Amino acid sequence: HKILHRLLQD
Amino acid sequence: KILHRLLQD
Amino acid sequence: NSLALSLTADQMVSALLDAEPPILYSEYDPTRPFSEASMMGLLTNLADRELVHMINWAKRVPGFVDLTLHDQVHLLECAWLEILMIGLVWRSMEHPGKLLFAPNLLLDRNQGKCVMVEIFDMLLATSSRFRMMNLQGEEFVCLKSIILLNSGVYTFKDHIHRVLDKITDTLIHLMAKAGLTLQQQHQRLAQLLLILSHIRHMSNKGMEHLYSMKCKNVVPLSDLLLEMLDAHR
Amino acid sequence: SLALSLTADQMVSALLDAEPPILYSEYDPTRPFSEASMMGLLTNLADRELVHMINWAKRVPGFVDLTLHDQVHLLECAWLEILMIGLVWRSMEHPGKLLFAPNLLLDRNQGKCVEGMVEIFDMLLATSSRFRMMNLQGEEFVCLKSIILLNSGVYTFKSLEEKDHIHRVLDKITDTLIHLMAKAGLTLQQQHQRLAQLLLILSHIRHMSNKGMEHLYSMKCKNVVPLSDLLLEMLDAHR
Repeated sequence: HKILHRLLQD
Repeated sequence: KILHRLLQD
Repeated sequence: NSLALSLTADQMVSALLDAEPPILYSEYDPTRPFSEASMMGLLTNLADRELVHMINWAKRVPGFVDLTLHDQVHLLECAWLEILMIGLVWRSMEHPGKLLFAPNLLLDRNQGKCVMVEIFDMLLATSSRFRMMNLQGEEFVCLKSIILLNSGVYTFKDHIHRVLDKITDTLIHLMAKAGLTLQQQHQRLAQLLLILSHIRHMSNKGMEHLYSMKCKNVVPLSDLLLEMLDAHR
Repeated sequence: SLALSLTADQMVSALLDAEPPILYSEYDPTRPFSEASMMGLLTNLADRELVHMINWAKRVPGFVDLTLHDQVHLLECAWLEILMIGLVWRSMEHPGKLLFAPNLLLDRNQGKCVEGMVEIFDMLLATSSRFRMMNLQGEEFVCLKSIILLNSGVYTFKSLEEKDHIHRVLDKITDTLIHLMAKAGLTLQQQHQRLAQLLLILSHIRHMSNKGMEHLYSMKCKNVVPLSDLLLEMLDAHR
């Protein structure tokens, strides 16, 4: 649950 | 400073 | 197996050059006499937008995509302020005594007094050092990727260190190309890598300052910055 | 100056000869161990190590050429880094343990007695395991330790002629590190790779020192762990 996860997977 | 004195002696 | 280890030295340079993020702008109505809340607001808004490009720059660093998602998160969380600082320092080379945060945001050490004067002087000293060494853009992109992969690898490896050695070969290959002798090649390699220790020091002192602004609540920080900042406890 | 006239082997000879001794602590194994007693032991040891470190710095080539103000400055910012790399070096052959003294071996379990110390303990262990994997040599360790002394404060300084002299000594130590690796049979590609790996470790040592320095700044406010007058002057040099 981190914004960093989404930005790394986008 | 203690460091200053020790660097002199 | 990874793709970064098969790349030649020139293929490594071109891949890093092409991955360079863009130079973003600050807000255009300056009201140049800054306060503490306004200057920190401009810097926070700029750093938040740069972070989005850095995350996409990191994916394009050869070998970075081959790591697990958790490992990519750890490296970026530990190195993000170092990467912002070496970016800022590199932009400020041709402006001695000034920090080029953005093309419309050139600050001197007097401006740093509204908030971080000691961190300003350290950044200016690093930029002046890069200017004395005549740091080239091909060397800068190698240093910035070294920071990304090195700063957190000891806090977890064999893949990362193999990639780190690859960039080392690329740096030496760039110095032999510029005509430097053998002795000048490892001397310049050492000088560049020792500056990474000071960049690390500036990041640690800078992270301390940002933790104060959070408890001061002077400037609202974005949730992404709060997650990057909170990762340092 | 004699620093710029030393050969590679003469450089290694001077550095190896100036090595400080490994001191003992007042650790009593039978005596109970509180969080304040462990720190009292670590503070007492580090305070005595500082006296030897100051006399060791005098014997580092080029250091005595500097002004007295610059010697104070370099040691004020580097002293904890130098203590930490010495601790890491002594602990290479003790996996999972930090040899603070020959009679004081601690794993990360005992480090939990002090709050927040665990993270710093694990980073020191990881640095020690990295030296062990690289098979760091004693001739290379003394070079790295002297690099920390001359490098860690050179960018924290009108007449910067003394700053240029420090970089000439740093370059001579780089030549000495390369001369060591070529002597051990490494190729040119292997020499440059090992030189980079060693100097990148100094980045993590700076990180540990910074994190350690802020843990020490808080225990001073707690007033529970005794702090010597020299260490308080070294600690106040970073605040």
